[PDB]
Amino acid sequence: ELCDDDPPEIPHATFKAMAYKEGTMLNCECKRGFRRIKSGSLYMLCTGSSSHSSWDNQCQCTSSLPGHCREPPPWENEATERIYHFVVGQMVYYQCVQGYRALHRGPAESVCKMTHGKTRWTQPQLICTG
Amino acid sequence: TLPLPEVQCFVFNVEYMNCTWQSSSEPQPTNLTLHYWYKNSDNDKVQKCSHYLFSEEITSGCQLQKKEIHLYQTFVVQLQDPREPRRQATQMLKLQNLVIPWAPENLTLHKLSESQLELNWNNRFLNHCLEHLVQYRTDWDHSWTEQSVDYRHKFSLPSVDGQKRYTFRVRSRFNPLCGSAQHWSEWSHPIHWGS
Amino acid sequence: SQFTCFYNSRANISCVWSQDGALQDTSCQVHAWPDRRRWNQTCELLPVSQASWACNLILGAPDSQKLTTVDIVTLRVLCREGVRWRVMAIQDFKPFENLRLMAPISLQVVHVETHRCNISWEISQASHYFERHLEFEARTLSPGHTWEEAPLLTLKQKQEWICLETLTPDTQYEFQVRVKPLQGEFTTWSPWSQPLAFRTKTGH
Amino acid sequence: TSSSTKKTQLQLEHLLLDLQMILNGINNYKNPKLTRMLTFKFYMPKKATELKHLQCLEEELKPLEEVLNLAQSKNFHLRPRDLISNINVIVLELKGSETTFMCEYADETATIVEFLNRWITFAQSIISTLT
Ligand SMILES: *[C@@H]1O[C@H](CO[C@@H]2O[C@@H](C)[C@@H](O)[C@@H](O)[C@@H]2O)[C@@H](O[C@@H]2O[C@H](CO)[C@@H](O[C@@H]3O[C@H](CO)[C@@H](O)[C@H](O)[C@@H]3O)[C@H](O)[C@H]2NC(C)=O)[C@H](O)[C@H]1NC(C)=O
Ligand SMILES: *[C@@H]1O[C@H](CO)[C@@H](O[C@@H]2O[C@H](CO)[C@@H](O[C@@H]3O[C@H](CO)[C@@H](O)[C@H](O)[C@@H]3O)[C@H](O)[C@H]2NC(C)=O)[C@H](O)[C@H]1NC(C)=O
Ligand SMILES: *[C@@H]1O[C@H](CO)[C@@H](O[C@@H]2O[C@H](CO)[C@@H](O)[C@H](O)[C@H]2NC(C)=O)[C@H](O)[C@H]1NC(C)=O
Ligand SMILES: *[C@@H]1O[C@H](CO[C@@H]2O[C@@H](C)[C@@H](O)[C@@H](O)[C@@H]2O)[C@@H](O)[C@H](O)[C@H]1NC(C)=O
Ligand SMILES: *[C@@H]1O[C@H](CO)[C@@H](O)[C@H](O)[C@H]1NC(C)=O
Ligand SMILES: *[C@@H]1O[C@H](CO)[C@@H](O)[C@H](O)[C@H]1NC(C)=O
Repeated sequence: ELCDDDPPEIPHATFKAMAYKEGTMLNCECKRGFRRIKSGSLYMLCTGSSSHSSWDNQCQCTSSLPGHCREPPPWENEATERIYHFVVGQMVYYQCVQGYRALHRGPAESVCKMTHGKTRWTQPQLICTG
Repeated sequence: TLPLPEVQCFVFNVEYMNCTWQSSSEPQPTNLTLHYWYKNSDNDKVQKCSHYLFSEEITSGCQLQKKEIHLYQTFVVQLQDPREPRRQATQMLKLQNLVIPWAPENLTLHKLSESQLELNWNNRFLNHCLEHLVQYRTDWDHSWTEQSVDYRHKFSLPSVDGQKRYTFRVRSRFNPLCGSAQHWSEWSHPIHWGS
Repeated sequence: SQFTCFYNSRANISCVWSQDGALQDTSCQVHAWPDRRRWNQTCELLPVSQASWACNLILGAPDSQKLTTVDIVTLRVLCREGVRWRVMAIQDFKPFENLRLMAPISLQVVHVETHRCNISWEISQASHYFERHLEFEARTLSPGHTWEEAPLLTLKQKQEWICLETLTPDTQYEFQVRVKPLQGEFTTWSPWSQPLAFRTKTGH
Repeated sequence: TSSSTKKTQLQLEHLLLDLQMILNGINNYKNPKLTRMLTFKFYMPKKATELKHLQCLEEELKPLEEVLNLAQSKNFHLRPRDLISNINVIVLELKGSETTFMCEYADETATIVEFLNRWITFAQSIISTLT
């Protein structure tokens, strides 16, 4: 239960997930000039085998609901981008950025599907133009 | 894309190093130049080759001495085209994985019983660092019998057919204690346990 | 008295205690208390000889590595005095200095001829820490003789097979093997394997 | 002199076997998660030439364990707690009984593989001097 790669890059668009299936991982990346604490966590894990999905660890930097987990609160010094590791069955939602007209024809989301032994992300049917 | 020859380095029994490339795979014979330094360390200064190996009047390699060798520090080399700088290929080498030792020496057999004999041999310098492969066969075998051997440089043969004639040989390799080298030494001069 | 313990290089320490004459209802125990682990282990001593008691301290899965070259376990022999524990003997046990592995296992004939036999085995519960620093010793039971007159065959390397030469055609033999790691100042040979029964082949 | 030298030689060798077993454990075809494990950033010593430098490894053992938990599959079945608690106690004897050294870390981070290769190289360099 883990996707090999991550969602496709669609030119002039980013993706979020509104919810995170249990088992999803978030790295503890910091802003430049910072580093995750000595003897800290590498990632935060989304567990909810008690029915009340939590995040198992919590990131730290220093100087150099029912079913899914929510978006985790911003920690001290983060990187601009969060790097997630998504499990199979995860849904991800695309939209153009502030300055672009979206061209829709079919689903604007990507799913992580299992085939026989392999993982894949479905292509969102969306084009961004200025 | 305009590729430069892959550089190869081998450290010979930690006595010296040959680095080579085959240059002829490029229109216009070219005296390519080699520089090196050791990463994230003391003396992270760049070094010219100072000792060039040639092949048909065109540089082909570079021989570095023991003084210039520091296993256990990441060795960085770079091939540089003299006419066009913007084309250079650098590599990070782990010198401790590129040691070849010399072949085992002074192969000797001795009985510890009528039916049991033991084989000993020497290696030039490294010792605690080497592992070995012993291979033996008789007049009757269609192939060798091998067996790998740790830092002891002994091999037991608990049951010998005194009637057959035995051919013994050994090679050594810098692994896995002081390095993770993957290439073996040449084979030793073989020895025999006669009719 | 005397108090001997060995470690199988994995999760099993076995003990033998001999006393010069206890009284009726003598309830004893060995207590293992390691000097840098979070756990303690005990076991009930059980009589074996007229004056020998024996015990196994079991530290986890058969193949789990539960101790290290740097661990020191304080082994203690304790017996009930009314309500309170009276210490009989106490020992600073260096587990990798008191090694005795399990017998080798899965002895099998790879190939039989008329004058030859290639037998092979597997080592049961060895630490991965040993790498190839093992040593084997074997012995053959041939018709005319007993085990204790049979030559000890020496494998001064980790060779998990032996090729016996100069055997008599169509004869029944029996085969045994044991191990010792090189490490450990008080390290002993394993007990012997189950003897493998086999028979050579007739000639023409 | 010789005994303590051999005692140290041995402890390092044992450490070496732990690190190399993990490496071979995760750096191979039949670990489907390896590509994702390379996205984790590990921290390196600025320099690492004597036993006191192990403080740098000891500090990164907690992350290391988290990474091992992910490898846990029906291939290497490589139970972490047992393995990390072992590596730990070995390290603590080697870096020794002064416990005064604050670690210096390098600017650039490293993938778990560059990490385990670094500390293996560390042990091998020391071992090679010890006889
Ligand atoms: C933990 O180890 C003990 C004892 O093993 C001994 O010490 C270890 C440190 C190793 O060096 C071993 O190689 C060494 O043998 C095991 O207990 C033993 O179990 C066997 C089989 O159950 C007993 O064999 C019996 O022996 C009697 C008399 O010989 C026979 O009549 C029986 O048929 C039977 O085969 C053996 O006596 C016993 N040892 C003692 C003295 O208690 C134990 O099983 C092992 N446990 C685990 C889970 O690893
Ligand atoms: C007695 O029987 C044993 C068990 O079959 C024989 O040992 C086997 O020997 C072969 C031939 O060398 C080994 O194969 C080799 O494996 C390595 C890979 O690790 C490879 O590098 C070699 O090229 C070769 O393929 C085989 O592994 C080995 N079996 C085991 C488990 O030890 C032995 O040779 C027989 N003795 C005699 C005298 O024939
Ligand atoms: C290392 O480099 C040296 C220098 O090129 C090699 O020595 C040459 O070997 C070849 C083949 O025997 C001959 O052309 C010459 O006798 C040597 N060249 C001279 C005299 O400089 C050597 O083969 C390389 N490898 C080793 C194993 O040392
Ligand atoms: C391990 O043992 C420590 C001391 O235990 C005491 O002395 C031993 C010899 C026995 O008599 C035992 O019954 C006594 O309690 C404990 O203090 C320590 O907490 C124990 N460790 C754990 C966590 O089990
Ligand atoms: C390479 O260098 C050597 C001596 O420095 C010289 O003899 C040889 O002709 C050179 N080849 C060139 C520049 O093509
Ligand atoms: C070769 O080995 C033997 C046997 O151990 C040794 O006694 C002898 O001195 C050695 N001879 C040489 C030439 O080194």
